[PDB]
Amino acid sequence: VQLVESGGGLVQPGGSLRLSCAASGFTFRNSAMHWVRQAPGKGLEWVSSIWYSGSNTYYADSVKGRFTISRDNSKNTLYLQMNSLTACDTAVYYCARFAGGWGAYDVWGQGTLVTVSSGGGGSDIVLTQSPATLSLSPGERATLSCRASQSVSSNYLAWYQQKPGQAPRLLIYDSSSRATGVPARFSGSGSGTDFTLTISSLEPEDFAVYYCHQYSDISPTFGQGTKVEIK
Amino acid sequence: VQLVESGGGLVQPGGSLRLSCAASGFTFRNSAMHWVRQAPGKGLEWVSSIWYSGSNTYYADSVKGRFTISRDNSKNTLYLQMNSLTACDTAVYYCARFAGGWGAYDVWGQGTLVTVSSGGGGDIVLTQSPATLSLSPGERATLSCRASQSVSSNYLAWYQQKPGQAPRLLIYDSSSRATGVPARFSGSGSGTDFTLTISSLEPEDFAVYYCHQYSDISPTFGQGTKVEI
Repeated sequence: VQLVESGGGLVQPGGSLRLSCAASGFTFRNSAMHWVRQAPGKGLEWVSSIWYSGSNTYYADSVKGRFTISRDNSKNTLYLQMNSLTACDTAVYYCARFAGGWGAYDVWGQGTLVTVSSGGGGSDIVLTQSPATLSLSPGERATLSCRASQSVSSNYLAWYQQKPGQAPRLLIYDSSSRATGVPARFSGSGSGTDFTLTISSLEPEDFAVYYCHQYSDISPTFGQGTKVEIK
Repeated sequence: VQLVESGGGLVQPGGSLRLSCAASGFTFRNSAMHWVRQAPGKGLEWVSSIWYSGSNTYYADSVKGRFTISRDNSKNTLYLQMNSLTACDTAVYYCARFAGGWGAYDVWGQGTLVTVSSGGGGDIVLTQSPATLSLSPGERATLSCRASQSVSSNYLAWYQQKPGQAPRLLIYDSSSRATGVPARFSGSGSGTDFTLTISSLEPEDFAVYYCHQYSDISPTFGQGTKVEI
């Protein structure tokens, strides 16, 4: 009693793959068959199901409208056609027989890794911001930090303010240049991998989420933000 | 000097939307124009860029091959064609002028929310606890799975997953111990509250354990409990 899985691999975004699952040791034509996936370091996630007949296909929202489940009962084979692949599809995909009240997922394929990426073997510049949250009162000085995983060419680092429900607003660019109209209490500094945004004296309108942003290469990245809230 | 955005909204998985961004107050035809997005509760993420004829358009892997950035310079308008949309595209999308060393993103559109979902206004959420268990051999492990709604027919299963292997069925129908599973594993519970007990732990029991409800047409899993020896 087994499910012999095949397919998968590393594919460019937008691409297509077909997974296969050849069944033996049970009455395939009498069995509902499902796909389940598991993103790296994450939990099991249902993907798709098909009735013994080939009718009544169902799909999780993560794949609906892009993936197609099908079966060939005369070949005891289940398929998952994956189209328009995107980075968030990256995961180990398992086929499974669904026995319902007579066994849940009682037969599993061994799984195959699908990775959707156009990336080289290197890594992007990761920006870490500290602290995650600042509880301050108006009048106090706030010092925000942005730490880059590697050096930032030309000091191409910018800071943005974002209030709830509003677009980001440029504060500082080139690590230290104040954007037009920005009050003088906003000052940025640093070079290389360590950068700092300073608000000399907080006003009530300064409470917001602040983002750092590096634009030194073709893969611009952002920090995850620092929230300045009233204490 | 402004960017006036349009489009967005709620769309079914696999569908398509076009966003647009109409610029005024600067020589748009020569500008480098980007799209940037923000998932709900998350941070900013660059999406796509386009600049003069003679340079490449660029896309992040999150959208490459599905989305198309374009411009109609005679209309001073930037576009984002979003095809085969998926749940992980849900986000507020901003257009922005990129000025590089002269200002990074110095002009932003006001943003528009794109939500990709087939759901109604209500899914059974399974919450496992503890997240982590550290025990020694011979001890007994008690694992818990709480459901946000009653699990019809007690159609609840438990799986064992060892590192790098496929899940293994332990328990189904809340208490049925699967063929070949040792009697020290036992499932109990009913309705919204289920328990997995593991007696006389072995080193081989080191694994992650997931619960699973299959009481409806939208099966869901718990996030798992890791038990180490």
